[PDB]
Amino acid sequence: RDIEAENGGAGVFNVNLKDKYLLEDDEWKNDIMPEILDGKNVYDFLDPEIAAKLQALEEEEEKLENEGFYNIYDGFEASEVDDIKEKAAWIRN
Amino acid sequence: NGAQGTKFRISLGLPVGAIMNCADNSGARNLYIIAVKGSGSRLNRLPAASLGDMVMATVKKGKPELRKKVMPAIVVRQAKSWRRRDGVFLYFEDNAGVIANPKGEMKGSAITGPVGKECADLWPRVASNSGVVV
Amino acid sequence: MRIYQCHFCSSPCYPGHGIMFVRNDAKEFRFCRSKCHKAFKQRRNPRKLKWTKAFRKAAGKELAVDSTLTFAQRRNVPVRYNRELVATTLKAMARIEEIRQKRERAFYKNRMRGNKEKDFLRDKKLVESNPELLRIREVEIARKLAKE
Amino acid sequence: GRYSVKRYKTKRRTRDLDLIYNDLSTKESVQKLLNQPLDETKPGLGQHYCIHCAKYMETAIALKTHLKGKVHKRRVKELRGVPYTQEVSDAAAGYNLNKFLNRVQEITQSVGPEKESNEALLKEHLDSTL
Amino acid sequence: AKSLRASSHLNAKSVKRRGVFQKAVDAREQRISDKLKEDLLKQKLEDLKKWRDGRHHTYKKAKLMKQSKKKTSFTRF
Amino acid sequence: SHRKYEAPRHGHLGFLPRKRAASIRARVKAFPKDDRSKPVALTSFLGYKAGMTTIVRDLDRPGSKFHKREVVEAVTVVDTPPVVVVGVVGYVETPRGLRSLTTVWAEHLSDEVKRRFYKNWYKSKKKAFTKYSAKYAQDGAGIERELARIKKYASVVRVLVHTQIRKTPLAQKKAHLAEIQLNGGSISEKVDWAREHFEKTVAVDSVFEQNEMIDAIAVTKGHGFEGVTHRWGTKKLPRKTHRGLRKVACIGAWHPAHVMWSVARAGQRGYHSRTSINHKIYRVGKGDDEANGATSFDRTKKTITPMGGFVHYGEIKNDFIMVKGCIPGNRKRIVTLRKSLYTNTSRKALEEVSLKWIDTASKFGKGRFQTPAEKHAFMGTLKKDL
RNA sequence: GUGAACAGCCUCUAGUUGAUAGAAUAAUGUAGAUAAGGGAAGUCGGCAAAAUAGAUCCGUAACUUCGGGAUAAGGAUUGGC
RNA sequence: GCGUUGGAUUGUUCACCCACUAAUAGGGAACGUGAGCUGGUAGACCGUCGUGAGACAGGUUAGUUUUACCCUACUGAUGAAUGUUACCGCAAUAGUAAUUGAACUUAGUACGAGAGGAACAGUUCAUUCGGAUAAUUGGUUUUUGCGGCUGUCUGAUCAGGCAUUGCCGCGAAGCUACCAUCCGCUGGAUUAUGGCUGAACGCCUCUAAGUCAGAAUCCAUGCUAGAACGCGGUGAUUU
RNA sequence: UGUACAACGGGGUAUUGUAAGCAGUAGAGUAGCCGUUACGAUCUGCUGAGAUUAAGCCUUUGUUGUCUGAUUUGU
Ligand SMILES: [Zn+2]
Ligand SMILES: [Zn+2]
Repeated sequence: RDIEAENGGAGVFNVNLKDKYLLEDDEWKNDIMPEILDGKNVYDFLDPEIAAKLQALEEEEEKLENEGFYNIYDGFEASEVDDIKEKAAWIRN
Repeated sequence: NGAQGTKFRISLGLPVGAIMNCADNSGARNLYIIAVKGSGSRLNRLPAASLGDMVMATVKKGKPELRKKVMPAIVVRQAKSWRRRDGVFLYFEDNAGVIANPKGEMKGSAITGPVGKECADLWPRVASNSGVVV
Repeated sequence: MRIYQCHFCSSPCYPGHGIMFVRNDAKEFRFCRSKCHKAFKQRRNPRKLKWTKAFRKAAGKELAVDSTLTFAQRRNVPVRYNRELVATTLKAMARIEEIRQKRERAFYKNRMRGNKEKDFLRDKKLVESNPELLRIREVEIARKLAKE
Repeated sequence: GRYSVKRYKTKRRTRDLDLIYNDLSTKESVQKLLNQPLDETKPGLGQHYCIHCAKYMETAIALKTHLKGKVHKRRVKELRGVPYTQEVSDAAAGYNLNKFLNRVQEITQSVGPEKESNEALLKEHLDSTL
Repeated sequence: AKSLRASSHLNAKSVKRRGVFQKAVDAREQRISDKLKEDLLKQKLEDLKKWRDGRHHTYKKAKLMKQSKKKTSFTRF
Repeated sequence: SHRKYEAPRHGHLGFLPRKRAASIRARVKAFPKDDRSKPVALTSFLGYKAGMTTIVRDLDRPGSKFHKREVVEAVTVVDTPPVVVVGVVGYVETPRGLRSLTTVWAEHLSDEVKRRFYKNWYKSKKKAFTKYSAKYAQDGAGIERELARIKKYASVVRVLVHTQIRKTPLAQKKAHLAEIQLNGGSISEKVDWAREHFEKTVAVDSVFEQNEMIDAIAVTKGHGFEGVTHRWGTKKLPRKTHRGLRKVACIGAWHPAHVMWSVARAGQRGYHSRTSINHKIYRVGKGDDEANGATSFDRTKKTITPMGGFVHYGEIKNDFIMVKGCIPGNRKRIVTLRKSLYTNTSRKALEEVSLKWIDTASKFGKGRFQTPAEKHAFMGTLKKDL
């Protein structure tokens, strides 16, 4: 009430909803949390244990990269195949 | 007066001569009659309002003890396309009605179905009698 | 601010976009546009319409289950706001999107392999079908090369 | 245009198959709606109420002719599978996958055959009384 | 109600203006002048990367003489 | 007789005559009053209107019911590339009005302003300011004499500037020219400022900044010959009335002998010159720095220009001003931004607006994606890719 | 050919392609059509418009000159293979 | 200066009834013969009268005037001639617009036995009106854009034609809605009234000479047009 | 006679809703042949495919072509 009286009256005084909050570090009082990134929302991806699940994800991806995951017909050599292809394209046109 | 807060603007859906639903078990089924409080005065224009707006009404269907009797109360659902000042347009399944005294206090004691966010914020006893907001 | 998903198209519904409908069960149905809204009104089945994501995921198009798709869980129990944790999440999201996009491209490759064999067999049947046009092709090529 | 505008108004809005699924799920829900005490306002005075097609008929024979029809079979063939909730709509987009999959396996294990047996009891009850 | 041109409301506004609003209005002027001067200095830095006696006399005397022959002059008769 | 039922007028008699404006570029009819205590400052700026868009804001408005709550709002975007100074005018006081007694131009000028002076540019020899450039010889006796004339007399000083239409995607090739007043003090210092500023540019950051209430003066979107009902707002007669129903039936019972200037007839609707005041700037964005459309809350690198560009306009490759709401004029026009003519005693002109998000979706339809990367990621790989 | 049908819609034979033309697409009109939510608050007056409409089945009140009322009313359906 | 409503009632209304509202004030420019648009002669029936034809103390019902293309006024739109052409401007004159209610706080204070219960200053939003606008929502579809449906015709498939835009669904762009959004001010002189000094009239007196405040009023700032016979400054001036 | 102008095309954006053609055994059953073949609304796959995309959308290192006709004006 009196801090209001000091700064400015009821309809002018902008209270900081912060300054009451309880944190590990106090120097970060005037920070902001990002809400939206490219398409996603931060609140959905934000867990305390995300770096470990990301480590597991990277382990899995590196296993697949070593595996065969990211990787002519007999009778016709290659130019025969191209000849057949161009003849068929000509026929359709 | 009776309401807590300012005259805020949300689109109009309910002109005079509109029968809307009551789902509480005070006894009524329907609400019709004329009047809207805080309505303007313009030639040829209908009194029509919402925003948890208070209106005069009669029971067209219900118990005879409260038929034939004019009464005030408040819109809680509209079914027109209203805009929230926080993003999206809202609209309900239907119109809904329900009953009170001029101070905003209800004749009934509980509400069925959803009630509008701004209607409950404007009328306290609706928020106490409502179990379902939005 | 939030980014909701259309009840029909499973598409993002940004602020100031779309319409919301509030059923009597106190349940919200928000749509990306009047197309999906009107389909809902007409009581169409989005699992039968080919331009949704539900049809795709149910049919076996672009994949439904993966480790990449578990991170966007909704969270009803919050945390103390560590900005270090925020910064880690910001990089994590970008990395996860690359990984998911690569796996999606791989799924599409797995689906669309076996098409060039079919196309080649089509062309083989056609050319072995229709030789009488190949004579017109031969004579016209010869005429042109003798012309030039 | 006029057909869609004047059929699918929110005034003339019907009862959202999700809820019909949740109603045909359990015993007490189906028995309540089969009992349905005498209401002066309802078309059939309560009784003769189809739950799949959430509709009050006048009489038992009007129920018979409704059940011997493609309008009933449309709904029963629509209501066999899962009901397409927002859970499905967001799991498609990559959002609350595990909730959707738990719901799916829950229906596949528990709720599915529950509702199927309830429907079969409903059908032989109606065919026996009618 | 009290109109826009009501003396009391205008006096209240007059009392408010000299205070919290004119300070905010005057700070912006100093800020924008400080920006205006730098937008000159940067242009200079980029540059350093490399009677009225002619015709007014005749035209005016001719106009005055046309005016004095046609008698179409405002001051002269 | 006494009409039996009072009702307000239909239309405003101050916005008359409802005729076509005499110029596409509306003319500024009043600049703020000068205070000779304060630094030298431009009173106005020029810009080109480029569509509209939508933003979300975090509102610290005490007393309101969105205090500490989020609010979606429309905004207008004006392409405001830097403005070039080319001249000075001095306006002496008289007991008839204000009179211009001399105008001084710069040494070198651009093909744009020369095109403005010309009307068939592709045939001319382009001989516009040759003798003036010659008058800019060794000492510039004439130039200095007229400048000293302006310092001595003339009372108030305006500056002739032009735009850099070359920078916009607009297909016009011809710049606009405008007098913009200098509102600092010391006429000598005004003239010195202009003398030093010839052939040099003034950006919009050097005339405006955030949280400022500005006025837009423009011309409003001609629709053509229109009738009573849509041009004044009258009722419609019920149906199949005689000689039609989209008009005023009559004047009543009583008998005049003339038709008045007050009885709401047909004619031109639009292309009127309008002055709409008190629009709050939300962003002064710059082309040099990408991520204009991004925000402290978003951190999603993108410029304000939506996917597929604006409609009937291109991309914003230049400095821009974002204001809230609806200004007069349509896209691809010339608007003048003036600053407010009076100190505003509303807290609206004090609140430091903070944005959370800007909509960069397509306006060529129902836009669902802010970026083509988002579109790519959602749609997934197509047939054409691989 | 559809269909109960010399109805309405398309076509074969035979006949015609005649009625001052061209360019734009302002208002007001003439002839039509659609419209959120509310649904007769309009107006002297529901004028006009809308809605209903074919065929199969169920079912059908008062009154009655016993012949009717009656397609009373009110309800379930209609494709393709 | 600004506003002064929505409806019920035709066995009728030279009016009344209940509601909303800040309020629901009265009148004129027609009715000082007769003048927008809309309700309130010919045929027929009942009643009174009449020998009768018919009339009426009545009552009921049905029942074709059709400008403006002329002058003026009004609204918008061009335009000759004042060395030519072009650009930037001034502002005489004319018009002018904003309005009302509620809410926080002041304060459960002043005031009051109690019951009850204000206001200035500081703030927020809405009603009526006006002017713009199209980011979003909704509407609109000859984009005849996409798809589908009935009947028929082109031998079937494909691709199409016809059904006075054939019908159904979605439908961008454009237009558009307090059905969407935005915006809408500040100086001087005054009325009533309250006063200062002060005679008339050896007291006294707001007044007689002088003089301070003061109303949504007046005049201006601001907004709109710009005198086509009002004006200025400025650029080029013909192989 | 130029980062000139236009007609085409390319890219992006948006609207619609998965083209023509070919194949399968997925297909209520019916016939023939000693389980198998023919018919078969429809379903599945190549296929968010195919079509349209300025006429008052954005963009363009492409191809092709075009750029001195008429009249009038003096302080
Ligand atoms: Zn959708
Ligand atoms: Zn059913």
